[PDB]
Amino acid sequence: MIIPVRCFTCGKIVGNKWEAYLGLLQAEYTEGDALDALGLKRYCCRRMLLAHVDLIEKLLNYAPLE
Amino acid sequence: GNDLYFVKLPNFLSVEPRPFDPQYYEDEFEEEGRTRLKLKVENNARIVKWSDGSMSLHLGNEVFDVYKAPLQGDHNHLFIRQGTGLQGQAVFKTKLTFRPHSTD
Amino acid sequence: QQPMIYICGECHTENEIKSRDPIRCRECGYRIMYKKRTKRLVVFDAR
Amino acid sequence: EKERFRKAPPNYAMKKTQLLKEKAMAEDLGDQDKAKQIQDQLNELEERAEALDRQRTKNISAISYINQRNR
Ligand SMILES: [Zn+2]
Ligand SMILES: [Zn+2]
Repeated sequence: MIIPVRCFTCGKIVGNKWEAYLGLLQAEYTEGDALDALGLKRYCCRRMLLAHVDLIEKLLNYAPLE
Repeated sequence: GNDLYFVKLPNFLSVEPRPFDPQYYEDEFEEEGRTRLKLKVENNARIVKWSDGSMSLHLGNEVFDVYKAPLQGDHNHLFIRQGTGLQGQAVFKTKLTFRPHSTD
Repeated sequence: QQPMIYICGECHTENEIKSRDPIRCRECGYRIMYKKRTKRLVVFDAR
Repeated sequence: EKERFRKAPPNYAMKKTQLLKEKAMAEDLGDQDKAKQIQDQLNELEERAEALDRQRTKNISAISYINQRNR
């Protein structure tokens, strides 16, 4: 549903980097340079933001009220 | 002057073959009736050419994007055959080959 | 003196349903409705 | 009696109201009812679209931008 707080393999906090990653991709960044800028060096941590699919945006379309 | 301006509209966009004149128009037509009055009110035409190359139809506030399909299966020599000479004095203006299909 | 409050569906308005009552929303008409969260102690030893 | 003074479009009855208004316009052979239903449906659709865009104005607009940019 939502970006994991930590990389499964490493333990590095990647929960505060999904929105920043989306912003850097809002810029004309190539998909790898965004990860490089976010300080993600290991490929295990890079896969966290590469492969993540944000479904919580789709689940929030089902408003309980309003 | 002599350029292909052929367009093929569907049944629900049939434009009048003559200019709109108050002496040739009459009120005969009325969700069921909403598509009936649209035949003789919205249907004079200005085919806009855009920069991407495609065209569109402008018959009011709504714009229908059209594609000038160059179909080489009906190479009919379109001509203005009005009855003044011996029999349908066709004027050779342009041969119809490209059919533009408009749609909503 | 608790009337067993429910939450409607399409409405999301708390309704008071006692026994022998038809399950409908107090407004706008709704045959689906859910239950409120418990008041019991919810404690997760996060792990 | 509650629905009398309480507006129909509040709050989750919008889509159901849209379907019901379309059915009411379709079920009537009179042009006046069809035109009134069309105007009401257009107004309701505009209001609902504005409300939905306002709710999605933040955090969902951004990812839609970056998705169109991605493709
Ligand atoms: Zn890692
Ligand atoms: Zn009810």
